[PDB]
Amino acid sequence: DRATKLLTYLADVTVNGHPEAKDRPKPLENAARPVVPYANGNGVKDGTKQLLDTLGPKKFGEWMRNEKRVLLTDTTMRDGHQSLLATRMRTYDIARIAGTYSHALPNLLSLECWGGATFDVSMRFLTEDPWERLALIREGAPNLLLQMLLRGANGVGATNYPDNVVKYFVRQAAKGGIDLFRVFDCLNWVENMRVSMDAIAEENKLCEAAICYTGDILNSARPKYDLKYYTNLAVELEKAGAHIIAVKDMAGLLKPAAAKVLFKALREATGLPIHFHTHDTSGIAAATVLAAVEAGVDAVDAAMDALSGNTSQPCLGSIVEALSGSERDPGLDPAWIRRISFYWEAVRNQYAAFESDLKGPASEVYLHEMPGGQFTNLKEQARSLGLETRWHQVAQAYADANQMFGDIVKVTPSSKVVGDMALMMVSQDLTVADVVSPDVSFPESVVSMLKGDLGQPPSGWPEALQKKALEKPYTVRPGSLLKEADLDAERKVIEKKLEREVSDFEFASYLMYPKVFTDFALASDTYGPVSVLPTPAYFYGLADGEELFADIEKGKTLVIVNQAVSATDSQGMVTVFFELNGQPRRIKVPDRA
Amino acid sequence: DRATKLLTYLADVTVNGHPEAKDRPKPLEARPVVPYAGVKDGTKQLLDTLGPKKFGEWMRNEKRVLLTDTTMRDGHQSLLATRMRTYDIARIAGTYSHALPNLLSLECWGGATFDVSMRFLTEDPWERLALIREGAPNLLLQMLLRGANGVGATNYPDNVVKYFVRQAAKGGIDLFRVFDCLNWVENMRVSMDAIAEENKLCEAAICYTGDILNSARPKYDLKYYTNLAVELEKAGAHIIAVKDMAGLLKPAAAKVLFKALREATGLPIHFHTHDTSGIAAATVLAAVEAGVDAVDAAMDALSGNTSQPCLGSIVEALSGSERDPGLDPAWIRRISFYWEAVRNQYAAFESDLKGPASEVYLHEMPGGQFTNLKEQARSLGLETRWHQVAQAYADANQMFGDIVKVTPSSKVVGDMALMMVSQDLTVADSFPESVVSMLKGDLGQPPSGWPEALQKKALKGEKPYTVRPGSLLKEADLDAERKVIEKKLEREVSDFEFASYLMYPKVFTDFALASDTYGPVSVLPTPAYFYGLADGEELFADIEKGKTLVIVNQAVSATDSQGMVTVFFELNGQPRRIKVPDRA
Amino acid sequence: DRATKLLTYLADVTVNGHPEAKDRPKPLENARPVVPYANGNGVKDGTKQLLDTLGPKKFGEWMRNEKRVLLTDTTMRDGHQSLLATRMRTYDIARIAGTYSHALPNLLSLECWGGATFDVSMRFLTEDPWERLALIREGAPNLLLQMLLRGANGVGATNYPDNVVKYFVRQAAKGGIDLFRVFDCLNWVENMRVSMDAIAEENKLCEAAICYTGDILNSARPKYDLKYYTNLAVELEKAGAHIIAVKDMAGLLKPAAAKVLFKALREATGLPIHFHTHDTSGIAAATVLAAVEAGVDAVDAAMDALSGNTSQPCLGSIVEALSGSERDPGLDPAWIRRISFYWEAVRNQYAAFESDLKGPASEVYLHEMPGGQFTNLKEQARSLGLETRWHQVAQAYADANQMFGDIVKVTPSSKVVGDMALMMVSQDLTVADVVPESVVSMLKGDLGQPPSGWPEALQKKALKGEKPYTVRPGSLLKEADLDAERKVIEKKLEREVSDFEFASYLMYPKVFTDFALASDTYGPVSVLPTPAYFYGLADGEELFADIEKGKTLVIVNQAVSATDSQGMVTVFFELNGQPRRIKVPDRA
Ligand SMILES: [Mg+2]
Ligand SMILES: [Mg+2]
Ligand SMILES: [Mg+2]
Ligand SMILES: [Zn+2]
Ligand SMILES: [Zn+2]
Ligand SMILES: [Zn+2]
Repeated sequence: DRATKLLTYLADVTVNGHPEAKDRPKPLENAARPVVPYANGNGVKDGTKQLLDTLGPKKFGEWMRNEKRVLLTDTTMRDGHQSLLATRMRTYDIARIAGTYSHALPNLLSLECWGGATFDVSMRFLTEDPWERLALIREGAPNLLLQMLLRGANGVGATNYPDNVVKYFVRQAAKGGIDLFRVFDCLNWVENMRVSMDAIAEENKLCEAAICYTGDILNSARPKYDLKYYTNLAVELEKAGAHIIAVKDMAGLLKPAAAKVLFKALREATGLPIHFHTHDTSGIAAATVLAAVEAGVDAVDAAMDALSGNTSQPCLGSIVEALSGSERDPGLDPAWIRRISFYWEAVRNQYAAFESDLKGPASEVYLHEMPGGQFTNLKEQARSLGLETRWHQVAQAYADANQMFGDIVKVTPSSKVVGDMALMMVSQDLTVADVVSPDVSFPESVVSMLKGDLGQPPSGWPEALQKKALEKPYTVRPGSLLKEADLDAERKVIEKKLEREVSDFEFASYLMYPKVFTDFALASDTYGPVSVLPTPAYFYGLADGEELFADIEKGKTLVIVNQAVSATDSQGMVTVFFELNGQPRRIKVPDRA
Repeated sequence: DRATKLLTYLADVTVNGHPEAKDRPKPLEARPVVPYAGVKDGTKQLLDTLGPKKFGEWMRNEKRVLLTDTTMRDGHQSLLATRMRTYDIARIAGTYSHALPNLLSLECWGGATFDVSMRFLTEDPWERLALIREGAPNLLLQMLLRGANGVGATNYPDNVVKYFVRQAAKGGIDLFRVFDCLNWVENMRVSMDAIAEENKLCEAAICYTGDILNSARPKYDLKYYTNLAVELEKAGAHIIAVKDMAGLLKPAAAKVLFKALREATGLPIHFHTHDTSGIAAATVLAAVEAGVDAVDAAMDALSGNTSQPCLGSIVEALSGSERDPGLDPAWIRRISFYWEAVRNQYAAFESDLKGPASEVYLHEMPGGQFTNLKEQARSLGLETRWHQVAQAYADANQMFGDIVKVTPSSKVVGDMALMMVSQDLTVADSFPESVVSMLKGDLGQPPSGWPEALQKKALKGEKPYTVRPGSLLKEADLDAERKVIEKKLEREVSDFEFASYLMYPKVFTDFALASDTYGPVSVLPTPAYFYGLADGEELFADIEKGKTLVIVNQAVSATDSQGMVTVFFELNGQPRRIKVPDRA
Repeated sequence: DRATKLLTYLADVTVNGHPEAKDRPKPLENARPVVPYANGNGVKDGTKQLLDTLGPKKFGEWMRNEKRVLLTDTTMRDGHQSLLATRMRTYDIARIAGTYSHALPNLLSLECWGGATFDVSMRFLTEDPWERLALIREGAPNLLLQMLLRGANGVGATNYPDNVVKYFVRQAAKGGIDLFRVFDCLNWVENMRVSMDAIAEENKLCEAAICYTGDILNSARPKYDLKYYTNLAVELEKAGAHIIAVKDMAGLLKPAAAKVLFKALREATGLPIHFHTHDTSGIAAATVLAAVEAGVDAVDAAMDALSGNTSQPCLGSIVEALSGSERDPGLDPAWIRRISFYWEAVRNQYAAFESDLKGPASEVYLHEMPGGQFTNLKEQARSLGLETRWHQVAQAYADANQMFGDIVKVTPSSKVVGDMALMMVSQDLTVADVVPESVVSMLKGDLGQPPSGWPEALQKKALKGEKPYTVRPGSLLKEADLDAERKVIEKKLEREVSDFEFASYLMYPKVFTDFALASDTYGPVSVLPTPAYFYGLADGEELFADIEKGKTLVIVNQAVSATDSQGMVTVFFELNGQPRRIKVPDRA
């Protein structure tokens, strides 16, 4: 019945296409399957997974600070494709390379492979379990730490949650294979980070507290975000339980000069190791990374060549090839980085449907301050509203809405609030003064932000801007008002709905994404373990006469041939005639045109 | 006459399409808009008063970094196969002129532009230059000259090269970046003298290769470059450039290279690079901080990858620095936006290059040559063996004794590389045309020369030469040479045309003919030049300076008795009937 | 602006197409008709001159005495009426008249008017039927031009006041009609009397027709025996007839019957005898030949290429049959061939209008649907979704027939039967189940009285409440005030009209109106060849059209643009050497 289930999905997508792929570009018809690189067959060097295991986090952090070489985090598995491919990269292609990292680059600090958009997107658009994906990476690389991006107030959800739920998630995530949590708050608000940082500590894992970077510290004309602001935060986060401090440059805004200065300062201001995450929208991020290295930052993030540049991270291989032979030489073999890049390249070609039309570097990112991983998405929303030809009018408006809202940290979910306003500002053709006018159907999210649902910015909100758009506000921690969940009956809810027992992981997901999960678990009953199909097959089904080798389990392979597809019958169904390891099988699916 | 000829082209392309465009992808189903900008005296004025030598001293002493914009030449040669049109280039000159008067120069002539303008765009590269000159009378105008080649494909006798540079001067080039593909100064001599003999700037370029900070690759250490720096200053350079054609110079190597260089020579330094690595901006900034006088960048919309690194972002990083270039971020941005609408028209020429590649440190392919060789690999059915091609190229280079790779030395290693993969042959293992030629002595002479072994097998019987190639080709009779070009073309020709002809006899000749058949197609807007006019579409085009034509494609007939097709125009409210053959 | 108005018809149909043709079959791409080569200089006098010299009375005696059977060619009316939904154009009819005139001067007459042609020319062809009549008159000044006239109706849809009928007959004679074949749908002499008089007043041939039906040699279908035809004859003679015709509207007269009937009729009356019939049975020629042997004065036939089936039997073959015999018609068969080939080339242009009838049907003996109703009634059966059940329609028609007593089925009475038959199938009801505005109409007496009135029990439960009348319908129609009735025509057209136009207006007020506006828009579209009328001009196509005799316009379609922002489409023409552009809407 697993096989029968799979045969139905294959029948469906063959007959009716995949919604996400149906109307977008297709891969080149020739294009080679990704080949996993040749294994030599020796064992796996202990890396940082063993170090954290033996030392505990406080001691690991200290090991890291004294570590001479720069440590690298490879973001290809999460941020890389979140930026360039709408987070559509599949478990199949991800898991298959873990082992090669494990064998070839054991000096890596970590692999960023979880959190962000991957949690929902995996279920919502790839019909696959993020928990399964993590488990597979874990198994494949038992010597490198696995890193997730975590949102302090959100876990990985889209709302705020009662504290017991957030705690519950972190416990599950750690159990599930996460060693390094990079936790952030969309307003750099430390109160809104404690519930998370404690939970990470209770689970005895790495707490990398992030400080999001915005504006310019070398700019006198922008005082709100100066050096002191960052060094103080870092001090507070140390005293808050951090093991590592991160500068999360979500929009890729830190310039080299600022780094020479920022990272010397951070070193002096806290004992903690510092970790640098940026984006390349600018076309200069490598310069900024390399400066941070020069100033004795302990770790940097980077993406494999084939998924680097533009709104992604700058190029890992080239950054590495520039450090090669220096005092802080990172210890990684170029040839292998390159072999893993080629794999990703082959891999990437499969996701042609999700390529954006961004052609190169843009200094405009200094104007708008749009996060790397949001640039494409808001621009699509812009065409979707019919303003593709005034994308710069949106751009300038975003910069304007920032200034007005009181020059804020723009990242998720706060950036979606500024974008909702900018898009309104153009299409409803209104000015900054029009929002600040005495004598406007505000967007849902904007009202919510100013009420206090995202939290509090360093000096509160604009007084007058709140009144007109809202309804008394609260200044407290949004989650301190949420009634703690009755986890027992909540479990029984989903278990009644699914008619079955559900695991602590599935339950964690239901809490994070109740509807998305429900849908997926029902999809799952129908289509079976679709995650095991190679990517072309997953988005396109099978060509007439095509043969496919699928691995239902470790050790068992079904041989599936598409022999024939019928006309649409009188009852509006289509019959796909399959061979299954040599046996005939007919699968009816409906005609969806 | 001229209007009639233009209607004929428009009709020919409306029904048969453009060869170059008809089979490639098409622009998305917005016209670029020139940003509403006296002219502040700038570098063109500085150079006219001070002359070339002194101007070099002037750059030397300037605190601010000086910016060269490559968008008009290298940016589109890297990213768009050199198909950027005069129409699009010319229109922004004045916006550069008003908005960024502080600029050192505009790279807009030289390289693939001369060749391709005529051959593939049916336009005079001389006209193009004249139009930027009239739009930017305050900025220096920069060409890339090739020492021995001129702009041509082959070597040419010393007098033809002398002639060309005289013409390039009169046509409006202020700044000449001259290079030699083997960094062979003795080859460069003749070009350099001709430039100085024309009292215009001689920027002698040193092509960067290898990695100075790598001990295991000694042939290109630091002392190699500073000696070539001293030599070129002894050879008469006003300015010393670093031509990092491949994208190879790494930030650590820069800090060392530019401290050392300025120490070896009183001449200012000009840095040129490609962003294939995805880290090039960093080397640019390393260069700036290390004291470099001038650098090349491209507008954001044609920046990155095999192009120059992002101008807008380099500037934005230097803003407030002791070395601030003094260039308005809002105006670079506004110009970027223009190139971004201009770029979208050239959909047919975009490559499939996804992003940065450290692979370049291995193969060392020039950024201007990468895409041409992957298209040529595909052509020969090797598309799927692309990384073994790249391995072959890196392998061949060492077999050639670890050479400098750049046109036309690059094509040789390429040509060789392909065959190695095709024929499935190794370095241990029926040579191409270009390989014998080069190995004989034709492209020039490298440091240690050509390997004995590789030479002996290559030429099989023929004898090599070690002297300067252009000293073997006798001085051409440029008076009787003019006669034959005027005899075929049955008309007296201009000096810029005789210059075009000496560089590319076939290409020019064919261009003259096409120019006669279709007129000054140069003046058409791009969408219209590549795709004709849609049914009912209105067009506004300027032949004369003060004269605008209003052409409307009213209807197109079926294919007639002869095999002709009649296009039904309206030209300034008068109906016209134009017949062209159905070539389909 | 005459040429301007056409160019706009050509532009329109080029882009939009003809509604009557838009998605019927197309003519076989790969042969213009050629008018046959004209050799002999002048035309020989024919019946036209003789009639001019004898008057109708004496001319009928001349027919009676004549030995050779006289022939009436039907191609220009009944021929195409039966086989091409009456769609034959003036352009094609006119063009051959001179050839009839030169080549076959021995013909009695050309049937070329009335029946369905009168309205269809305006309703479906943008042509005056008077212009057609006139061109045939100038074409053939030596032959008699014949028309079919419904006597109670003239050429009209309804019944009319006596003065209207009278007015139309008057103009018809002026038009060029020589020989009126007048009939009555229920063979009721009283209904004919008015028209018959009116023809006599114009000094014109009155041919009083007796419609045939049943079988006279079947003693068990007795209502319609021999006495009934011979008595009608005597009646119509006393009624004023120059000629008696037998109207076999449904091709029901068998050979043996002809032998008996025509002998008998000549015995019954001094007058000459004209015989008209249809070949649906596949034996009509046998019958025509029988009639000739029995002494019949004149028979109708159609050109070969438009004969057989629901048309008339083959003219060419009937004349071959007769060649060399005592009664030989004296008509050159090589010229019959020559004219027939031309009709063949003409016919190919009307591919759009061909029925799917495949050959002869002995079934006509069962239903009795007129050759000229048959296909119309198959199409309406399809329109009512009853194609697969077509034979139950026919059988019900017979059954419907018997239900009304056994009656004469010809327009507009056959139409009534049709209407009843169709509903019996659809609403699924049997005769005894029985025992529609057309059936109510006829039953009350809108359409006449049959020999023995109308069935009682039918008449109650149909008229239901409505009290009928047995008196000739136009006697209940008060006299039309023609003088004021023309003012309504001239106000709604803002223009004085002609006598002929006013006549059209009286018979078809809605159709003529719609036609007159068509012509002020599109002009003299009749001058346009038939492929061009129906399908426009293909890109590059060159056209010769005569705007008047004298001037010839050379129209080339050069190009046809896409659709303008404001929905318009521009065609590029070259008119006699100069460019013209004509915008038209994209009605698709
Ligand atoms: Mg350290
Ligand atoms: Mg300087
Ligand atoms: Mg007789
Ligand atoms: Zn990120
Ligand atoms: Zn270059
Ligand atoms: Zn008839």
